[PDB]
Amino acid sequence: AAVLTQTPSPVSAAVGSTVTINCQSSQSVYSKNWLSWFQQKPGQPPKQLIYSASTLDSGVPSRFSGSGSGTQFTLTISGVQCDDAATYYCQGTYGDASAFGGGTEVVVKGDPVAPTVLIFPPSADLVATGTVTIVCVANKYFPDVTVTWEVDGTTQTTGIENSKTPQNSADCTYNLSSTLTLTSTQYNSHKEYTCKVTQGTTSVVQSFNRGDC
Amino acid sequence: QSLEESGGGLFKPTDTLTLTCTVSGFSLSSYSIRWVRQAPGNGLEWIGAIGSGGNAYYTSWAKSRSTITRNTNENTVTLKMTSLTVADTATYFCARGGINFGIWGPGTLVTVSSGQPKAPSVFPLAPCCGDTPTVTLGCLVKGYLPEPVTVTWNSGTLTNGVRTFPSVRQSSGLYSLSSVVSVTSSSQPVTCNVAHPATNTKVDKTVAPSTCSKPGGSHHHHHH
Amino acid sequence: PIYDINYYTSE
Repeated sequence: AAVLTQTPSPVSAAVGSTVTINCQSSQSVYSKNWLSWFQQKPGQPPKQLIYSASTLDSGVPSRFSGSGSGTQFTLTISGVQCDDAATYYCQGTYGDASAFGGGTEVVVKGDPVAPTVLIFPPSADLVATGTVTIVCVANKYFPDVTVTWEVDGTTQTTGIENSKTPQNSADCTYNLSSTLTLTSTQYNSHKEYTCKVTQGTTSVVQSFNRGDC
Repeated sequence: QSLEESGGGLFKPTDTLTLTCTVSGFSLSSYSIRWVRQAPGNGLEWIGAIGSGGNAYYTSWAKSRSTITRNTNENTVTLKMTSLTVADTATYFCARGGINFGIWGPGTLVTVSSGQPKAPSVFPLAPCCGDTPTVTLGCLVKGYLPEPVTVTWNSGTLTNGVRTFPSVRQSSGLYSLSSVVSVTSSSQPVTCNVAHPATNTKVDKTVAPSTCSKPGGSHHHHHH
Repeated sequence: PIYDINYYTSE
């Protein structure tokens, strides 16, 4: 029944600062040093960074260091980079089980970038299905944005779904998809479709008129 | 030294899950094999393991409805878990134990749902006709169950600046996502290659550079 | 030999 408890999530860290993630085991890990650290980025499998408490796995950057023994362990990230945005897990092994900590998400604050915006009308073949989806993308931005949809200038409330890519390994930026779903009848009843992406006081807009496509 | 999970896909509540971990390049007689799962958007959890001598270990919630066995001649380890609930929905990994715990399988997605399987429909994403013509093009992948789909571009030769968004589950229980890629206005056609392993469905779509008709080729879509 | 010594005692 050994349990591992880590630094609460999330950890917000400016590029170049030093991150510390702490991990405490309710019982000593086997032989004091059966403790690994794992890195995971959304949509990818976990990768071991550290095993035996302090041994760097092959190819892992010198930025990472594991320390500790028994019940108390630390992972540090020296001069944290955008590539280090991820969730980190400690993993202990005992006499008759293994376990993982709850994970600590590290969100890396890099240099701000305004989004660009693309909008994509439904193909003829999508309109023919009876249900239209209109796709907006907000590209390469930081910090976070909000998105609205306008139909003939009127802001929508329902039929909107958003999905965000994880932080970019080079520049810390996000990408966002936003979709508006309507019936083909509803779609054909309006002219102008607008995706508006707001980042603080700045807005970027991209539009199409149905009849132009 | 590698592992591969199989047996994932869509299951109904009350069904039994049977995952096989197939190992290569090391002996089961020298290593433990651990099973770990991860619910969508959540943490890693150890389910149980089998040791180098073939005895199993289980977490408290798993013990009474899980069995972990192995076949040393066939290089497999099997996880059997009865009485699936939707909360068992997760990626399931097998991994090679020992102080160096770095070798995992790629994972297999298990979806527990009362919904019926559905293969994705794919639709091209191109800018609305009418502006001056690099361009970003895409495919919308919608109406599928269970996860995952795979999406490549030009059979995987086109990877720079591909953005494939996380899936979103709709109220229907179905999933959708889009993939976009940026290409130079004067480069060859781009095709998204979508696969849905659960239904063995493949869908490829070549994406036009805009919704405008070209003068040449076929003209199967007129305005109405 | 084995690598899962965590699960075993000598005696």
